[PDB]
Amino acid sequence: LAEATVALAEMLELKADPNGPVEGTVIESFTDKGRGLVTTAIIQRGTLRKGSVLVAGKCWAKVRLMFDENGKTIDEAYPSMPVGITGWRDLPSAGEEILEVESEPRAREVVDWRKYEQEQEKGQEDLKIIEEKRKEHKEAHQKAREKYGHLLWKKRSILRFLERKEQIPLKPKEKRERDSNVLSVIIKGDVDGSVEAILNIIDTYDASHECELELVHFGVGDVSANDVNLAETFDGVIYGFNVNAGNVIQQSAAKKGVKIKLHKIIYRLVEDLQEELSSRLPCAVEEHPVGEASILATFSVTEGKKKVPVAGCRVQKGQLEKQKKFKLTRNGHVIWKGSLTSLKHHKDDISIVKTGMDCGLSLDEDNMEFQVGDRIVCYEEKQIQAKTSWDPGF
Amino acid sequence: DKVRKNKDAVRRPQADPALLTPRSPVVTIMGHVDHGKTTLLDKFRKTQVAAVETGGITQHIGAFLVSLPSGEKITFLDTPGHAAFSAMRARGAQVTDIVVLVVAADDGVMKQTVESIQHAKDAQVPI
Amino acid sequence: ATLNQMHRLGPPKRPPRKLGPTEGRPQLKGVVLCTFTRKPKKPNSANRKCCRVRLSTGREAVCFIPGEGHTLQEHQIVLVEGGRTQDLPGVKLTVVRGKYDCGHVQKK
RNA sequence: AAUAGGUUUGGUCCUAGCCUUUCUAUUAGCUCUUAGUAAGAUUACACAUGCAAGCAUCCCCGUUCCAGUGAGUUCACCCUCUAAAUCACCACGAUCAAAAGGGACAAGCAUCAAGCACGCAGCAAUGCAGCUCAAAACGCUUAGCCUAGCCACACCCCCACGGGAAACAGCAGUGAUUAACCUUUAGCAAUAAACGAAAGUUUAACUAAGCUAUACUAACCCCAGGGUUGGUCAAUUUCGUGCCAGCCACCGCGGUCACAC
Ligand SMILES: Nc1nc2c(ncn2[C@@H]2O[C@H](COP(=O)(O)OP(=O)(O)OP(=O)(O)O)[C@@H](O)[C@H]2O)c(=O)[nH]1
Ligand SMILES: *C(=O)[C@H](CCSC)NC=O
Ligand SMILES: [K+]
Ligand SMILES: [K+]
Ligand SMILES: [K+]
Ligand SMILES: [K+]
Ligand SMILES: [K+]
Ligand SMILES: [K+]
Ligand SMILES: [K+]
Ligand SMILES: [Mg+2]
Ligand SMILES: [Mg+2]
Ligand SMILES: [Mg+2]
Ligand SMILES: [Mg+2]
Ligand SMILES: [Mg+2]
Ligand SMILES: [Mg+2]
Ligand SMILES: [Mg+2]
Ligand SMILES: [Mg+2]
Ligand SMILES: [Mg+2]
Ligand SMILES: [Mg+2]
Ligand SMILES: [Mg+2]
Ligand SMILES: [Mg+2]
Ligand SMILES: [Mg+2]
Ligand SMILES: [Mg+2]
Ligand SMILES: [Mg+2]
Ligand SMILES: [Mg+2]
Ligand SMILES: [Mg+2]
Ligand SMILES: [Mg+2]
Repeated sequence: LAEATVALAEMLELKADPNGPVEGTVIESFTDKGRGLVTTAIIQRGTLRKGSVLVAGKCWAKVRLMFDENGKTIDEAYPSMPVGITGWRDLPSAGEEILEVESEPRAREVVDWRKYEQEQEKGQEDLKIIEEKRKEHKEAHQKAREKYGHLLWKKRSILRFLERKEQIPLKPKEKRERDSNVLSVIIKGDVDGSVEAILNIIDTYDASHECELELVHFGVGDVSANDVNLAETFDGVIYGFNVNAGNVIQQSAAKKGVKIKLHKIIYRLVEDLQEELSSRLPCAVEEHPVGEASILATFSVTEGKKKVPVAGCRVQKGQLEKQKKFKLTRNGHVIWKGSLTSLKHHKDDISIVKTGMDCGLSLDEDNMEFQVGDRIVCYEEKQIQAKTSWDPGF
Repeated sequence: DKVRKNKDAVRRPQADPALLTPRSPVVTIMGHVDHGKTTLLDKFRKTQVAAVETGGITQHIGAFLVSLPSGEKITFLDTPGHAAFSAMRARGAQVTDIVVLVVAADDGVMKQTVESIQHAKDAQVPI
Repeated sequence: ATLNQMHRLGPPKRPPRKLGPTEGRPQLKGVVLCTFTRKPKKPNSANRKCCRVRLSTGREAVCFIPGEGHTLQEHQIVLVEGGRTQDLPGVKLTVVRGKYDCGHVQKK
């Protein structure tokens, strides 16, 4: 395999100019506490040396240190060489091309022109959204104005005063309560590529109806006070991926009630993400039929000066229990859902009537009409832990 | 014409034939989970990193400048095989010159082996 | 007052100048929480775009977005500054256009 | 608050507050040609790496200096006395200067009003019952200051046997954090310091460079932008909108003729 790889490379006839402004690509980008913002990159054209000014997307740098996989400083990075680069004034995205520029003011000029272009593209997108909000409002305004003619505004407020005397609106609280089924997550990762992987997994969420997943903030590096403050602000959960949280940060989270969930494996961090979503979900009640009894005769009993309709029923299959909930069935239709007010058999109250036992049934709802042939199906309701429908593909 | 002047830095035009000097190849080890990508890389790196991992899963893309016994130097990009790291595999295929597809004989082609092949076709890199 | 009374008291003590919502600071960084509207007090009538943001100090105040139209959503980062909005009582903070997520008002 | 101005009312006068015009320093937005000079983390939070104290015929000396920061905070000033130190040395006196003694010395709150042993005499034993304070005692909070500079700190527990525990508040640089963001240069050639009898050696002190509209000075054939335009307050054509959208430091504008958007 080593021979085959060498043979094919020679057939490819790979060649790159080793002089001139350096070109490259970022393979990884991460934050080091001592060395700062560091990007692992591969050179593609030119030779990189200390003091080279580099631009990569919206981040520029002046090469401060060049190191290899083992950390030993390298003086030059010829084409097709792996090289960690320090000196970045902002963290480049992974996969971003690297270009060398004449000077730092030129680098800042190049970055200022890339940021502006990004702001114009966002501005054009925002314009369509704003034009939609502003078109809807202008219709509601023209409609309410044209409700009356183009009369003197004093009259329109007076004519509206007639319909303002009929108006009583309620103002909704400016700050509204986040619903229980809403999971806010802060994603912190060791490297930028690891964070993008978790963010693509959070973009495969399709169960928004049952519960909503909100991404408050994402970043690279260890958990920080801002992450704890952002989690406390939105009642979110911090998920760390190959990152650490110090005692000061962990203690602050305890006081603020934030939950830091440091992981080291991506299938572990997704399983835990699904466990928190499941908790938010509503408890799925499980209805188990307990018994069934058909009504026969309807009686009107006078107790306490109140006429109580009593449904005489014969238990056919199963048994009926006072605690277990009931429902009324009419020729297949479901008429009622509730619990009996009084279960009384042969002038004696019996909690559990067995199969074939006669029992008079009175409901708490007086509007329920009892016929000769109605059916009643008793059932037991048990809440069951509901698991998130969202599957991440692994 | 009150529009911001273009001040972007663009890639230099393709190098002249005279300037072009031979360079080392960039290779990427692509494949499916637990098909031996890291173990194969370790034998040529002459260092064992598979045991020194959390779960024995590669979750990062690392470029190592290996020096072959003949005296050639090759750069190995060890890509992750898990389904989550689809973006890492595409980025590796865009900076590589050759793709070493590790298809385990016992299991054969898998979901991520086809994905690795697709990334190579888009990048148009010999496999 | 007499000279003896002026000697006992002493130089007038200027009340400690009170701080505003910016805590005596030019600007502040905050996270957007909500995006509502408020009505001016008589005699002005309009719906003014405002937003409740939590500042870096820890407090949670109401800010006013100037300009025609905006696309500010929950979790975004905005730079606030001082300046009371005369129509709106209790609104003392203004969002800085062209900084962080908030963008300049598109022309026309 | 000034050579003042604007704004209470149906209207006048008086009083009074808010604001405006002036000058700086941060930061933000949009914008930016050069040259020379000065200045240059938000944070007493945490720090990868490298350098920062040597000299010298062995002892000694020095590294207790410079450099840094601003947590804390009436040790900084004068007088008295008097060590160490320099003047090669004994001696002399001068100079410099600590400790000790006396005096002086920030701001706010009195809704901090009483403190609680804070005094005297006497050789001593011991005796007496005092001492401070509404001319602010005691106390709480805040803050480096009175700038040829000084004081204070030197990871924390005032201290540093001891313990926690494993220290850039040295230069450069980083992470976090903040509205706040300087190079991981060179050289000891000048000055200063240290050592040496000395030639001399050393020094991230310093010097000379680098980055940056923070500021000043000067200039430029080409190359100008920013904010204003109802009044205060210098200065608007025509459309569009129609109490909507939006605007203003203050008074205020906009309801189909808008010098205010
Ligand atoms: N028997 C046998 N086991 C092998 C061989 N190659 C690899 N393995 C085993 O396969 C397992 C996975 O090896 P890894 O090197 O982690 O494989 P990978 O494809 O790089 O894994 P990911 O990075 O998670 O995609 C380990 O337990 C290896 O010992 C082989 O040729 N024979
Ligand atoms: C009432 O007493 C009940 C009525 C049954 S009608 C078939 N019977 C026994 O309790
Ligand atoms: K594995
Ligand atoms: K009005
Ligand atoms: K101080
Ligand atoms: K101390
Ligand atoms: K010298
Ligand atoms: K010596
Ligand atoms: K008009
Ligand atoms: Mg692997
Ligand atoms: Mg006003
Ligand atoms: Mg009037
Ligand atoms: Mg007045
Ligand atoms: Mg000093
Ligand atoms: Mg003496
Ligand atoms: Mg003294
Ligand atoms: Mg009180
Ligand atoms: Mg202080
Ligand atoms: Mg100490
Ligand atoms: Mg320190
Ligand atoms: Mg430093
Ligand atoms: Mg930093
Ligand atoms: Mg600055
Ligand atoms: Mg040197
Ligand atoms: Mg300089
Ligand atoms: Mg500016
Ligand atoms: Mg106008």
